[PDB]
Amino acid sequence: DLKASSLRALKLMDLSTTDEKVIALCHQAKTPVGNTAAISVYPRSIPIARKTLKEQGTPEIRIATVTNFPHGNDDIEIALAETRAAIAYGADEVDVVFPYRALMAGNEQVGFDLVKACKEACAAANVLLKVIIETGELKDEALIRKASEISIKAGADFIKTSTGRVAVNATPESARIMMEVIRDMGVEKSVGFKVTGGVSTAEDAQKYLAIADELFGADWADARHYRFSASGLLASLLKALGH
Ligand SMILES: *C/C=C/c1ccc([N+](=O)[O-])cc1
Repeated sequence: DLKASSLRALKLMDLSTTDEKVIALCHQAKTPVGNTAAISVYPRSIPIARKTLKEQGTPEIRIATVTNFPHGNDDIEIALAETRAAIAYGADEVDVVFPYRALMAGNEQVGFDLVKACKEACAAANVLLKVIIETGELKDEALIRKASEISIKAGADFIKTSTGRVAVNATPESARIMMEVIRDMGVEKSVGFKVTGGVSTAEDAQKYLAIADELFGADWADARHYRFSASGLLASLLKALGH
């Protein structure tokens, strides 16, 4: 049932694209069939987004942002400072980029320490931390699993495929691998999964949700455990739903 999956996917979106653009994003998040789970903006845009969401009567739409982004550099102090600033701006959620090049160079420890430091900041402010591992740069299945594992161990609240800023973003395969790690680690209660990119259409979204359904059961993928972001996806979902 494409309509049923499209509605579910819509309510799982972190919708992402000046003040005019932020304000328009917020408006777009309030759709005729429901609200997206969140909007995603740069940290500096959080205050104006919060005001806009409030003014339009959608205060429960979450505000997510990005730090250590999009590079995934291995400077913990910079990543942490950015994350504290995101929090101070008013983020509900911070999507931090894992130091994936460092892991490809054999340094697992800095990924652990970077995620942990950011998680600690987030948790003290009741902010969720997503960790972007950049599956499209890691490429290798074992590296995708290791990055996922290190992120979970360090306290990620979500593991996320991609920044959306490299040539290769989510695929069904990388999504499967990452959700298999959640399952294999036994952390499906505490750790969500987010697809970024590779999900252009309603039909695509249905497939991604089906993976989660098959691994965890059909009730698992609520907004605390599953999110989507991709250019064009909202329009495709709305079209499936007749808008
Ligand atoms: C995973 C989040 C990616 C992303 C890209 C761009 C923006 N933005 O335009 O604010 C937010 C989040």
